[PDB]
Amino acid sequence: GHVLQLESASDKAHYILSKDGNRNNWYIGRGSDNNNDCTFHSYVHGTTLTLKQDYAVVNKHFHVGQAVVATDGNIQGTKWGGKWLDAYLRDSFVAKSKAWTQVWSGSAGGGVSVTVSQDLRFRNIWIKCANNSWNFFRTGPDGIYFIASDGGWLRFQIHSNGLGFKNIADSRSVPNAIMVENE
Amino acid sequence: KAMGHVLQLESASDKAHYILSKDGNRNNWYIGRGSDNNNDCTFHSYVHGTTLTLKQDYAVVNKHFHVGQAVVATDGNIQGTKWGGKWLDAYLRDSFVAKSKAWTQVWSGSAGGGVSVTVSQDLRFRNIWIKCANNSWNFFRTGPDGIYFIASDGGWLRFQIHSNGLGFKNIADSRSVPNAIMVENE
Amino acid sequence: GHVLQLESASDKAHYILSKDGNRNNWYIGRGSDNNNDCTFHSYVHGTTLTLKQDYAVVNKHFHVGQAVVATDGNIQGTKWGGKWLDAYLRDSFVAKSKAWTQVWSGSAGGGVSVTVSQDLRFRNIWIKCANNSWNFFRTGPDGIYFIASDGGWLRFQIHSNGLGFKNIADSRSVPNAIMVENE
Repeated sequence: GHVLQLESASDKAHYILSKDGNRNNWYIGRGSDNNNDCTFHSYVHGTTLTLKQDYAVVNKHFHVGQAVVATDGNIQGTKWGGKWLDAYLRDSFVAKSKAWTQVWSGSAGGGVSVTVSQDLRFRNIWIKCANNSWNFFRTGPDGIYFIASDGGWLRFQIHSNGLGFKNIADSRSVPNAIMVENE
Repeated sequence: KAMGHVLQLESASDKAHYILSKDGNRNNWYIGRGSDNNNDCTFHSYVHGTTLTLKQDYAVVNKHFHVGQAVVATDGNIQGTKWGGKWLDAYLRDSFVAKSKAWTQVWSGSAGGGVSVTVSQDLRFRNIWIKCANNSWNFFRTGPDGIYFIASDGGWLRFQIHSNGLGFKNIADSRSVPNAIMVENE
Repeated sequence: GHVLQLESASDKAHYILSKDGNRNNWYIGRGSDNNNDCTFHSYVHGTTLTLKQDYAVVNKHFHVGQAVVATDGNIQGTKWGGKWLDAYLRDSFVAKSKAWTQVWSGSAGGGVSVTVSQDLRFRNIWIKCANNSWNFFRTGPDGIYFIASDGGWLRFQIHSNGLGFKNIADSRSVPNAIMVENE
C-alpha cells in the first residue's frame, strides 16, 4: 500500500501540472491559494471539472456514454428516441395550453363540406351552431360523429386527414364556427 | 527522439495506491485508488467533502452536479434555461395535462334559469362534469369565459363560464337544472 | 504554493499511471500523443472520465448522489418517485397518442351490462349507437353518465373498476361499439 505525498504550507495551492513543449496542457489539484476547490482542467481544450463546496461542476456539455446533458438543462439520448427531451415531451404529451384558435367560420348547411386550417383528428374542438353557444367535442380519426348541438343536433364528418369538416345532416343546428384547443 | 512520458507509480494491485495533497498537515485532496481490496478510483476533496468516483458499472459524484449553470440534483431533478429557468418537475407540471385520474367537486347547489354561482376553481379549459336531472354526470370540456351548451340529462342546459372561470351561470335550461360540478384534478 | 511539474515534448502524451507489474490499475492525464484529451481512467473497471474539446464525458451511467443519468438519456431519482423519468412521464401526463382502440362491440340494450378490454375510468371514449356515428364522452370514475347520443340518448354506467359498461336506459340509441383513446 502506497501514497505519493504532496505537501504545501497551510492554505497554499498544490497541484500537478503537465506542460507539453512550452504549453501548459492540463493540471489536477488545488489550483489557487486560500481556496479549496480541486480542479481537473484541460488548458488546451478549456474543459474543466471542479469539486466545489456544495457541488461538482463541468464547464461544458456533459456526455454519459453517448447521451448528452446540455448546459441549458436539455437531455438527449436513445430513450427519448434520439430527440432532445424538450422535443420528446412536446411530441409525447398533451399540451396544457389553455388557449384556443378558430380553424373555420362561415356557414355549413346539410351536405356542405369545408376546409379547416388544422388537422382536427384527436383534437378538442368547439362548434358554434344556434343560439351563440359553444358545443364541445373531442374528435378521433377521420370519421362520422354526432353532437346534440344547440338548436337540435349535428351529424358531422371529419375527412381528408383531418382537414375537411362536413355537415352530413343537422336539425336546426348549422355550424358557423369551429375552435380548436392549441397544441 | 521524443517519447510519450509516464510517471509510473508501482504498488500492490490489491492495496490502496493514490496521490495525497496536504496543506499545513491537513488532508486536502487525493486522486487514485483510495482503499485496499477495492478498485474504485477517486478524485476527492477532504475539505469540501466533494467527490468523483469511478466504480465498476458507473461513475458517481456525491453532491449536485452542474453542467455549465444547469444543475442535475441528487434527487434526479434538473434545472436549466431550456426549462425556462425552472426545475424540470415544475416545467412538466406547467406544460402538460396531468393524468390524475381523479376529480373534485367544486360546487353543489341548484342553479335554475338566470342563476349564477361562484365555484372554487378556475373552470376555464377544464374537464368538467355537470349533474342535472336523473343523478347522472354530463361531461363537458370548457374553453375560456363564454357561453356553452350541453344537451344534459333532462333536456338541455345553456351555461356561461364568467369571471375568469370563477363564475358559473345557468343561462337557460329545459328540465335540466345543474346541482353539482366536478372538475378533473390538475 | 507548490506544483509537481510534468514535462514532455510538444504533442507527446504525459500521464501518471498506477500499476502492479503488467497489471495497470488507473491513470490520470494526457494519455495519447497528438491528442489533448485529458483522462481519469480505471483500467480495472474500464470506467472513465474524459475532458474533450467541446464536452466532458463519462463512458458509463453517471450517478448524482443516488440519482442516475443513464447512457440512454433516462434519469432516475426520488423526485420522480424513485421511477425512471420515462415511466414517471408516462404515468403523470396524458399521452398525445392520436390513436384509438376498440374495447367492445356487440349490442347493449336497456339494462344490459358488458365487460370491456380496458379500465374505462378517466378515459376518452366514443360510443357508437344509431346512424353509424361516434358520440364522444370523457368518463370520470365508476359512476352514472348521460349522453344525448345519435338516435336519442343513453344513460350508462361505468362499473367494476372501469371494466363494466352498462346501458341503464336509452331512447332509440343502443350502444354497439366503444372506442378508447390510447394511453
